[PDB]
Amino acid sequence: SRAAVDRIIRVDHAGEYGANRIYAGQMAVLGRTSVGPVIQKMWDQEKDHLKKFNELMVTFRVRPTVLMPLWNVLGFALGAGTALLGKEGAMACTVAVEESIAHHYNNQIRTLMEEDPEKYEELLQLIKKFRDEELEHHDIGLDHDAELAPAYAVLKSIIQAGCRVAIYLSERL
Amino acid sequence: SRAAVDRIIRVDHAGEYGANRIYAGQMAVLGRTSVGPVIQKMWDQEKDHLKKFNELMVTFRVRPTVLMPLWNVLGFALGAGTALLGKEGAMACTVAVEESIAHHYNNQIRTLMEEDPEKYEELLQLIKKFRDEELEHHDIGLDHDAELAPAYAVLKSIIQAGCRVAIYLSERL
Amino acid sequence: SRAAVDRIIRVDHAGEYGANRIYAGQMAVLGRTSVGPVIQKMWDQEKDHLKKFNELMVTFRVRPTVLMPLWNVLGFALGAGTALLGKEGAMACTVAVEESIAHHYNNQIRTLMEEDPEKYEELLQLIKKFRDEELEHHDIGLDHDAELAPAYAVLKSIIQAGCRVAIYLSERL
Amino acid sequence: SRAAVDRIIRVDHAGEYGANRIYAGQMAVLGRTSVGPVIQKMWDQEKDHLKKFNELMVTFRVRPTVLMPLWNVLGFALGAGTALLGKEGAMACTVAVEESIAHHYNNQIRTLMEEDPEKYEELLQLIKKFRDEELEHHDIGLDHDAELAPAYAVLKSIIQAGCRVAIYLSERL
Amino acid sequence: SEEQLQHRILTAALEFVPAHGWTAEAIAEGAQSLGLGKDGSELILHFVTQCNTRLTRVLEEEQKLVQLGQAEKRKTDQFLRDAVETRLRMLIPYIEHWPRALSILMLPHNIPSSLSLLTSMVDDMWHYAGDQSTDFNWYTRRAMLAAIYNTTELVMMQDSSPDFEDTWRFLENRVNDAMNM
Amino acid sequence: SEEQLQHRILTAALEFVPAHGWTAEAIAEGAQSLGLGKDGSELILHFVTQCNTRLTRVLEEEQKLVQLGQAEKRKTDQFLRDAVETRLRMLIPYIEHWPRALSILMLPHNIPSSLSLLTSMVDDMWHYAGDQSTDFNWYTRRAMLAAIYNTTELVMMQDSSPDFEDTWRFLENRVNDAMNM
Amino acid sequence: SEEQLQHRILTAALEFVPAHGWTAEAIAEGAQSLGLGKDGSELILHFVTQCNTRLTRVLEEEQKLVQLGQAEKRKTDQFLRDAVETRLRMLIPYIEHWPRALSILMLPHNIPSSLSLLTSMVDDMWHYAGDQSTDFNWYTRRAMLAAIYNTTELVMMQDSSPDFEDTWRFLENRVNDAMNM
Amino acid sequence: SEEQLQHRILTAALEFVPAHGWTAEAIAEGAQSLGLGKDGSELILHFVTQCNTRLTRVLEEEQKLVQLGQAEKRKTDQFLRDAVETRLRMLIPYIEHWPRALSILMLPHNIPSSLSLLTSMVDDMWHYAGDQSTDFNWYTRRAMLAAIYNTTELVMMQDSSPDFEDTWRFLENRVNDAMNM
Repeated sequence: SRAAVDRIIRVDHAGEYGANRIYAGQMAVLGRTSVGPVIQKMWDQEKDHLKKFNELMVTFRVRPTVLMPLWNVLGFALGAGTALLGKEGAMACTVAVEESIAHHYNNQIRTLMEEDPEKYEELLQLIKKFRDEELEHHDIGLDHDAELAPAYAVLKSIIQAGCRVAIYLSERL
Repeated sequence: SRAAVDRIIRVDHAGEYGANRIYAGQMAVLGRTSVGPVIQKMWDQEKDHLKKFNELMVTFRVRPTVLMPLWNVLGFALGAGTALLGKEGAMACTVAVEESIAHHYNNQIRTLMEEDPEKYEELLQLIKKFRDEELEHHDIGLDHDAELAPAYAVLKSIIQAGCRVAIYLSERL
Repeated sequence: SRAAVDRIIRVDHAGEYGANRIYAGQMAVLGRTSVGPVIQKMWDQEKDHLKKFNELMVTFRVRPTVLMPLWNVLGFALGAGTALLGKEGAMACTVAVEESIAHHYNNQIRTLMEEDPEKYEELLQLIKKFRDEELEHHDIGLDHDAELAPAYAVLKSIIQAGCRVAIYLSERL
Repeated sequence: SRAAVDRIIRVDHAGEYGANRIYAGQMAVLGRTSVGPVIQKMWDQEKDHLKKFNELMVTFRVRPTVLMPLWNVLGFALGAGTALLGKEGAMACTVAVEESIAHHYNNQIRTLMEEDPEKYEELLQLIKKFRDEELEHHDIGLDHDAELAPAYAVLKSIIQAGCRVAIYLSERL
Repeated sequence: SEEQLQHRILTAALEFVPAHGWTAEAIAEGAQSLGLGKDGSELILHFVTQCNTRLTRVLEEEQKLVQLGQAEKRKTDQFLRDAVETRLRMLIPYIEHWPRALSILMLPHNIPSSLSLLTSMVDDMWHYAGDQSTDFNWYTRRAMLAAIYNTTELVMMQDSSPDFEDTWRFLENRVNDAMNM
Repeated sequence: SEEQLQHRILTAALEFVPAHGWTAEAIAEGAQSLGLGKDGSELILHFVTQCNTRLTRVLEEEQKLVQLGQAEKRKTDQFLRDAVETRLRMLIPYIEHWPRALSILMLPHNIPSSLSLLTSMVDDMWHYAGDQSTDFNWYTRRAMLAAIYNTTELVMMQDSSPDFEDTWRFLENRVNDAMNM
Repeated sequence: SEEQLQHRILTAALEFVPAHGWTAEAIAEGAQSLGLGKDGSELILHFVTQCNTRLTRVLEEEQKLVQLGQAEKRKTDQFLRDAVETRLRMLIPYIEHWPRALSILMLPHNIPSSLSLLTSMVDDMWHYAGDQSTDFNWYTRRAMLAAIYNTTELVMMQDSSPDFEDTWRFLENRVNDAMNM
Repeated sequence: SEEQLQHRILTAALEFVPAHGWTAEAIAEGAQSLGLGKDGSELILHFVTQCNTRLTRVLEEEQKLVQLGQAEKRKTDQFLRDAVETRLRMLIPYIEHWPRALSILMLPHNIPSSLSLLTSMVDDMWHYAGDQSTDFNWYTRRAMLAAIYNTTELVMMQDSSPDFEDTWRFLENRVNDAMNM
């Protein structure tokens, strides 16, 4: 089923590309502060995720999403718009992005197991490893289970909702 | 120019209708708390504004916006969604709505004067009086110039941006 | 897989409903001409198809398409817009509708066989019988293989293209 | 009022650009037939109209429509799609395009006169001259008042309706 | 301006439409009595626009009679049946060529013009019937009356009963079935 | 199994929600009685799904009793009032912490999940009342009952009358005003 | 399945298309040699699909021929000119009736099928030229080659030069002007 | 006029922004010395609007100076680097409080106003650079220059090199890498 694996690879390639643009925007604003090293490590992590999905796109001849120029601008603007609020706004954006990416990885792991674990074994291992890395962030002090302000929890949810819309559009377009 | 006055009356009727639904949603959640009397006064204020614009709709045979059933649900949900966050989330929504309504009143005043102040005498007087009431709120402690949390300022801006989109859609549809 | 059978029943219910509205529009214009009996027999045929799909909607608890009031108006207008051109415009519309309905029946047959012919026994038999009736029309002189004018072949294709868009929208919404 | 002049120049530039693409498509199919010289004269006529509106775009610093790459493809496809039907399909497209362009010229003439004929005198003179040229076509036998087939009159109306949608979109976007 | 004379040209053409139709031949023949496109869209849209203007003058003149006591107020169902019949009786002189005019109005590029004229007509009918809706019932009431008018107009085209008595009976049932919603 | 592990963990956590709330503290404490996110979104959505499944089993059992003669059929207005009250009484043990749970369900990223659960619940209520709608009335009836449920749920949160008698009185007037529409 | 029957019927009909055309007459006449709609869409879409499959095999066989020996890799502009010429030379036996087939492919209800076939063909051409684009250049390159193919196909229909030498000269200038972006 | 009072009040406030910031405290403090919202959006949008107007006058004066032979025309890459540096040097007196002003401009309800001001600025820069695009290159050129300006503005906020020499070096590389596309 090439149509099912192409949709998975295209939307994962688009998600890691948009995450690259968000950390580029955050580094453009908070790059020389005390959270600069933390953002740099986050940005370097997604450069490896995007590099791997580029190889899978070439190997399986997957059509990239037509909305990449849109994610290029919106990702940078969202990353730069936050971190102009401050470090708490930047970290709220980071957690909302990592959780939104890990959320969609879980859905793909579920549907990939229900079809053919033997055939989709190499891809499942990669997605599980990436899904684990989207949640660890303990050596940098970024805990996904932290009591945010009631207003920052709404901001995180709005960002997370927007990423879900982008994920929906990218796997089709 | 009936086409210009009809667009002004239709979008002002829709704005006061949506504000009625927002305070209905807030009263449904925070009606028996200490901010209940404040929300009731706000709700009663917009009932008079909506009553006046109903009379102007009948007098000038203005077509109402086709999106009123949509503003019926979204207004109540936004009002109920806030005030479930708490009193600060409710007041952030209130200020974002009053400022968004007063912002559009100013635009109409500056365009109604440039055409014919003598012809648009009563309409200008009514809009100015309503514009002043959208900003006073001093007897209830609701000051539009107050320091909010950095995240509550973003939430207020997102609500204010959404109201601008609704205003744009209602004067055409 | 109730999600797949509901999608099939909803789009077939919507297609037969729209065909009912088209023949209602044609009967409103050409009901008293010499082609009146032919249109009446076509209209009666789709009343039975729609009656059967109403029973399947009740039995399987299928959500009807939300664009029913839209197909109500567009179907009648398309049927009335043609047959005001004349009898050749009406018959071009009829063939474009019967072929578009039969085309989608074939797609559902080839996807209902690949899953479980034993499970989808009665549904496959009903769809095959209806698809055979969408193409016979020999007792009324309506032959789907007739050399139309080059411009009437374009009009038939435009109508057929529009029905495909409506079929696409109706099975999702 | 540069806002009104910019809309007029942008939508007229887009209309002549789309007409250039349509005759390019027709020449690609019927260029070596007996109607080749007629299509060439039509194509050369719109090259001069487009050249003039390019100069007005540079002079008045008008933003071009963002849909030009879309009109580049749709215009060529529409011109090539017709003239594959035949010479009557090509001429139906030509008349539908010339009438749709001349129709919008008349609307702009009646709005430039109501504002300031003295100020908008040079532009009104050009639009009137172009509007006259969109309707003469007597040296080539192309008469806009000719009894087409009932199906070709519908095809002409569909093309004319589509051009009005493009005109509506281009003056805004 | 020149719009006034073409308005008179179109106005004069209507005297010969029952003999010729809604073509450009009657436009010239109507102008030949004055001494001054071939689709016929402008002639048809002019006739519909002027018939809507005649209707709103008839309705406002009946409103004065009930406000002063010379006439008794009718119920909404009775009022709407009379307004639709009054508007449809303007088509009697041109009843043979009206199906051709309807097809032109139904052409894809004429649809926006025909819809706006029809929307304005049913808006006038509901205003003089006493409608003051500011909610979505504004659209519901006008859409319902637009469908009644269009279906009654189609019945009138193919009606041969004396004085269109089967058309008005059809109109009555449509209005009665709509007031019962 | 694999997914049944968290399902048992989530099921056990509900015994401590009245003391702690819809947070991840009760998720862990519920697991500590069995042995093994932080906002509680997954715990809340699990509870709502289970309550919807309990409701459709209650409606099946009542349907059997009326088709065999052990119970008498109720009118639609009476049936819907009983179905909403039955579903709302499942929130009585958790009545103090439910406003917090509603806040989570109203978060923008949880709205699609909450709407689908609410749509499935009112669809079940209308089915066992004998709806059988295949036109747009399918959407009208379910939207009307969804609004009644949500506004009655808000009244129940701030209600201190004995046995929520003011909530059911509000529900009665809400249903009566809808059957007349 | 019965799909093999129609596939064989459609395959056999292509032997008589140059004598009759893309109508249902050749479908029956082609089937008369085997033993067993009138638009012709199925026959045309089958021929285009099979010609795309033949092109994939030709390009694949040239790829393994260059990875081993007896074949030297050529430039991208040279490769694309050869791939378009190879694909267009499949239309030479049907050159007289192809303008009629293009008209059917351009019908509004056939547009989605024709576009998908054309997109798959230029995707194959760019893959064997070594594209490996994962950004918007994927769409830019394939749109550019699709326009080159379609305009060269139109030039080929009306070309009478020996061995279509004016068509390949047109293709060369097209490709050269596209590599200078 | 009434609006001229706002312009005078906002103009006087800019003298105290480097001491206080883009708040309403400086709006009142600047208004006290000349006359009698708290977000600061009006003050920031006024400053950006006036800085774009100053840039237009500067570019006009350089255009007149080069048409009379008193200055030598330079390349597009050199011209655009000078126009961006000229516009960015207007932020030097307010360099400490500009990150706060950028945050306000990036608020969702201020984005449409900020985009129009930025679009007008790069349109002016390209006009005086000699751009006369009427195709899609109009959007490509202006989007490219808008991206450069915004990224150079962010580098300028966190730059501590003497006379922002590392900001202009960054601007040079961005312009050079863009002229190669």
